[PDB]
Amino acid sequence: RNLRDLLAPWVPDAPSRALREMTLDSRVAAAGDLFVAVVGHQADGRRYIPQAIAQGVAAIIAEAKDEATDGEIREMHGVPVIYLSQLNERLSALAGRFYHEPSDNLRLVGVTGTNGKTTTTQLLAQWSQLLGEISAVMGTVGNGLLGKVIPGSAVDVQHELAGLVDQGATFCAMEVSSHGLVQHRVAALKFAASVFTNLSGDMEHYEAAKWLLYSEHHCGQAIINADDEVGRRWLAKLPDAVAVSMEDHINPNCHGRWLKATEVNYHDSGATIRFSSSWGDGEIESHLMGAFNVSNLLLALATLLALGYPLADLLKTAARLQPVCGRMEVFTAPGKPTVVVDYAHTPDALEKALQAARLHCAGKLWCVFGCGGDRDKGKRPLMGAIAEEFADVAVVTDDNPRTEEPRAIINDILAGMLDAGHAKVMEGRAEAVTCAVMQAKENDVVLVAGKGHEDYQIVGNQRLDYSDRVTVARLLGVIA
Ligand SMILES: c1cc(-c2noc(C3CCCCC3)n2)ccn1
Repeated sequence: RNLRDLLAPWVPDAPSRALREMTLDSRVAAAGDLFVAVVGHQADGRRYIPQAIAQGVAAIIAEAKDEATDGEIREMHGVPVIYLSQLNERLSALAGRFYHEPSDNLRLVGVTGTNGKTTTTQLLAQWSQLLGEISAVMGTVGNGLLGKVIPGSAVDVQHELAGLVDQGATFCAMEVSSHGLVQHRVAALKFAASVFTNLSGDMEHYEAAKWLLYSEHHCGQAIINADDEVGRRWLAKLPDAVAVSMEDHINPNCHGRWLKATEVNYHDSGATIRFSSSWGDGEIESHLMGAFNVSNLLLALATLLALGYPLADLLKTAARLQPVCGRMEVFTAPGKPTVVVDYAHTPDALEKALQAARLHCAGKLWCVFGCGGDRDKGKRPLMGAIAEEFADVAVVTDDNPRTEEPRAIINDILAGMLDAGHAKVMEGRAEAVTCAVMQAKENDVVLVAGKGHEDYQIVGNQRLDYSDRVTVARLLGVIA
């Protein structure tokens, strides 16, 4: 790592200087480091150049705006200070070159959209690893090789992807936030593929701004959900993009690449997905629950087919795809009710989780849930009303009551129902889960909402050992 080589594409006469790490933060800038002095909202890092220098950085690259000409080389206290115009726009490319272009040294798939990025990225990482990749994720749950995810600037993005390349990753599925894209945080990444899940003359400006942004990126293969109105508008303008549909939105007149679910059977342990595609037809046994997870899986499949992974190998490994832990996570047992563990802890998330569960439910849908104590009370009646409408049996119990009188929380929930008398109340969460699971019929579905992956019940100040997954697994005669 050398200032001269680093800047060779832009500043021909930059001085030779060994460089350790690249940092935007003058406070951690250490001996031998490259300090990058950027102007943001309020903040001007050029202010902290003297401090960086005094802490012994080998060199500084700085915003040229109002101070200098693009590629102007100064020298302060023996330290080279090189000025660049539009540093925020160019920071991805600078960090890419610094970290040896990590997106050129693995297959990077970007996933964008309002919902399904976490699931779609986890399915991409899992499926590619089943076919022999060493796969990683970068996103909301964190960064890391599959199974070792550790819970943000253009520099941090390149540095983290370099770290994954260093650990042997050959494939990375990356959640791309709308805000990340607009702030040029992935501006110089070589995406092998770009996946659109869904969105939500204003619409004219919004679209113009996004089209310009994406015209500037290396998107690779575009994989677009054609069931989304905005998805279709972009497929209209991208003849090489892959159309993915589970609601009959493939227009065969276009002769583009396509993949569509022809029929879906939502059953007690998953979904049987029959599909047709320009690669061939097939049937997948998904162990994931709900319509949105069919969409997410079909997007992962279309992407991997577009990248050249053979259909027969993808079909052969589909049954090993797993849910995101505690996200619509199914537990089934010989002649026991189907039980789904989901983290849903808001009115909207509860409604979606119940609507998803219902598709798989031939009998009665049960909803076991509560609301957190010493937190906003507003959601309590709203989650009551949702459980009453979208389930057949509401079991209201405790969920981290903390210092709040547990029954007061249950009262607030019941107050949102038309017929509170129809709700089952049971305190002890473990007892309420047992009550549902032991009373439910064989073709009933019990949704245990609010905790998902969390392994604790906060009663008072005590963080007690408790897992919904473990309680459910133990009651069904299976292993969490
Ligand atoms: C050339 C290419 C592009 C482009 N390619 O794909 C995308 C998006 C599609 C949805 C998935 C996210 C990327 N935009 C835009 C303008 N000019």
